Amino acid sequence: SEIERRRRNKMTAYITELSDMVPTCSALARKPDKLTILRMAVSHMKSLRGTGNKPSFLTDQELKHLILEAADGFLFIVSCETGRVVYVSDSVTPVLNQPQSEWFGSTLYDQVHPDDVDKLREQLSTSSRRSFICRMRCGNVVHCTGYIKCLVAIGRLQPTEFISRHNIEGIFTFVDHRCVATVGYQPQELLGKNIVEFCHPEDQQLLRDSFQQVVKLKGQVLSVMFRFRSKNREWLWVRTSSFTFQNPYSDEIEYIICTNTNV
Amino acid sequence: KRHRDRLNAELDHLASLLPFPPDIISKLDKLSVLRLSVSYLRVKSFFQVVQEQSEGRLLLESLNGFALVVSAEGTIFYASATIVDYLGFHQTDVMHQNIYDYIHVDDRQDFCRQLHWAMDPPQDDAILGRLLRAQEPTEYSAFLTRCFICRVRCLLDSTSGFLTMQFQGKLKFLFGQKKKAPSGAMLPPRLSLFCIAAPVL
Repeated sequence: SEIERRRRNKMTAYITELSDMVPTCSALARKPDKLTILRMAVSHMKSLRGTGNKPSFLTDQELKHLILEAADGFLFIVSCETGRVVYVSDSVTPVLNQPQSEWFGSTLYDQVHPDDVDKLREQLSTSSRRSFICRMRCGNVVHCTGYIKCLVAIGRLQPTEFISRHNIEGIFTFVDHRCVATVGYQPQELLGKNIVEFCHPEDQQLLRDSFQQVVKLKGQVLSVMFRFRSKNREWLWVRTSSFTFQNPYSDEIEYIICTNTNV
Repeated sequence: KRHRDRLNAELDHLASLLPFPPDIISKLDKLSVLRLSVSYLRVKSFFQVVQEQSEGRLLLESLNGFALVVSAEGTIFYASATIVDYLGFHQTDVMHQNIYDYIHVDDRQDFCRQLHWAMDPPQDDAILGRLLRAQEPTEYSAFLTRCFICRVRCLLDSTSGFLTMQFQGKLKFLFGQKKKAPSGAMLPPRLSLFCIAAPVL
């Protein structure tokens, strides 16, 4: 015993991964043993972490990249007494289309109206995290979370879109559960039904034509806008984007995949 | 023998080069040293390939939630340090582990579904080629957004031992992972979930 092979194997599997990730180690003709793989891992790791000092998995800019890949927003900093527009991120411009210099020493009201801005007036006072939803913005959604230490908060974007898959006729074969919040139905109420059954009469030809065109696009995406009948019986404007693909497993004919967004 | 001593000395080397304070490093065993070493190289390889294709801390603190990156096979490629503030698991417990070990049994299947490009996991390389070639917000970006709720193992919860969290993010190609076929050729990168994980209150 010799009872714990699972830890002995795990080590070996990790050693193999080090061999793949160490640039010169994979390129060797002679398959290196465990010790020489580890030694090459040491050198490469020493090189990556650099000549000191304080240890961090990601550098600040790398962490930033990951957050902004996942989320879509910008950092903004203000005070209670004064405005005071202290600092704004360079990724403010892609989030809401308004340039960098407009925030530096400018009025806080300019991008938040109309017209209150009365909620924020007492949110500034200490009474301590203070998360809230705010009015931004129509030129030409910002759910901003932060904490006081003078506020430091991100300005970021619940589901407004859902995926579905369809056979060639337009029948729902898969429905993403985000459909509940977006159009009111459970997946089970859409499965088996044709999408055209939820399409407003005046949009039906357009929708049928779109599905004929997406087949001819052979994997390229087409968007169309139409009125979708939600569970509460209201007609909701929706933009669908769609493309086909040859599904392996069934060899089955072109498979339509759709994303459905309420504008 | 003396060879076992040589192996362990290199593991000590590796441990001392890990990007964590000595108080965390000293608590790790040899298996975690390796796991975290692999973890570190994989993350640096990703950022090297991203570098070729050409705060931060306050933004991390601002979020009500932690940053998370899960690979196509369910590996935790990255978790931010604030994961401990929500789940009680340290960054070092979680890195390069299997995500499904931290997801409630009945939610595992959904979570798996969220990682697939069409929410249709097998129980395919051609279409990902188009997705890859489209990059360098593409045509296909609207199909790759993800927002779902899932129960995550939580050491700070004294009842179910699970925290209900909303995972919000996008599927993106995880470059620089140097996966290879049996033939020896380099596999193309696969899609991973880049997300923020926030508690539902």
